[PDB]
Formats: sequence, C-alpha cells, structure tokens
Amino acid sequence: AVSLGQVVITKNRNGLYYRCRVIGAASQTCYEVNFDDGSYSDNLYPESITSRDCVQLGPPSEGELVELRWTDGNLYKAKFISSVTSHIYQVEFEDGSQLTVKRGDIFTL
Amino acid sequence: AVSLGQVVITKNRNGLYYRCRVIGAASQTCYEVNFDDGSYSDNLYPESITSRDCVQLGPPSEGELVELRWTDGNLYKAKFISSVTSHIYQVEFEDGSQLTVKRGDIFTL
Repeated sequence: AVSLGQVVITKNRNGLYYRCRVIGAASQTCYEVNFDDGSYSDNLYPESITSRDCVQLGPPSEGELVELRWTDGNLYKAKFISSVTSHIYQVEFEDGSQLTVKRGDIFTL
Repeated sequence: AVSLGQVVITKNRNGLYYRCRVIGAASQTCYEVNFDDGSYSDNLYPESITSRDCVQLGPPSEGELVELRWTDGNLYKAKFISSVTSHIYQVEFEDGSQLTVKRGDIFTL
C-alpha cells in the first residue's frame, strides 16, 4: 500500500537512513525459465514467450515446456518455472537526491 | 490513494470504460509553454526543453524563451509559462493494451 507523495524511510546513496518522498512506482512481472544448457533466466519479460500469449492469458503451467525469444533475437525452448511480480519505487530525499528502491528496502509508518 | 496492482476503471482509446490494472505511477513535472501562434501546452516534460538541460538546473525562468522538441519531432521556440507536479498513472487493460492516465480520469472502487 505504498503511494505517491508518501514519506518513507530508506537507505541513502551513502547507505544511511533518511526520510524521503515516493515520486515514482512501477510493477514488473518476470518469468523464471530453465534452459536445456543447464542455465536459467529470471528476468524474462512475459511478452518473450512465443508459444503462449501470456500478456493476455497469463503465465504458463508450472513445468510447462515453452518457446521464447531470447536476448539473442532468436527462439529457444525452455521449462517455465515461476512467475514473480515486483514493486519498485522512486524516492526523493530532502537532498534533492533520488534513488530507485525495491519495495523490500522501504520502511513505512 | 492509488496503488500498484489496484483495479480501477478508465477510458480506453475506444472512449469506452473498462477495468484496468495500475502498473505504474509517477509524480511528474509538467511545463506550460506558449507558442507563437497563440497556442499552449501543459503536459510538456522537462527533458523536451532543448535550449536548457532542465533535468538538472530545474525549470527555466518564467516567461523565458526556450527551444523545445514537440510531438512531431521538430524543434520550436516557445515561452515557458509555469511548472506543475501531476500524478500520472500507467494502466493495463485485459487487452494487454496500456494507457498513461491523469489521476483525475480514474474511477476507483
């Protein structure tokens, strides 16, 4: 429930705790996929799945075999593992300083 | 009091009303500029100003002549009028389509 203009406390650019204001917010949904190489990715944007229109239908079955477009520009096969949505925020200290801070790093009243 | 993930209603580009999800939010600085033909704009972002790096030094002096980049991609002279902060939100319909919306255009539950 963190909102625009809300005053929170988070770590500085110096690594110290100060009150700052929330001036931005974003929701990012990322997929975890397992390649055959034994490798994986966890910052796969949903639109990159080409064997299923996840933007509309939502994420595949856990363990589902999928095809995706990779940072390659090319298409590969993989196993969909998990889906995770994260909240990220932009804060502004009394500094004038700004930083991009993860929801988990923010203390609120 | 609008939050990431919250389901709201707004007009899509069809001009009709649909449920959408808030996936973004920003506290956005908007410049008002006055064109020579007598027209205005009030949703001009600070980076659009070409005759000064407003992202760092802040807004130009009031009434100041500025060169800006417009929605057609070309550069024009304009008269900086005032500066304003507005809450804007990024929403996503079940389409998968998205829209950038002012807080005032949003109906909430």
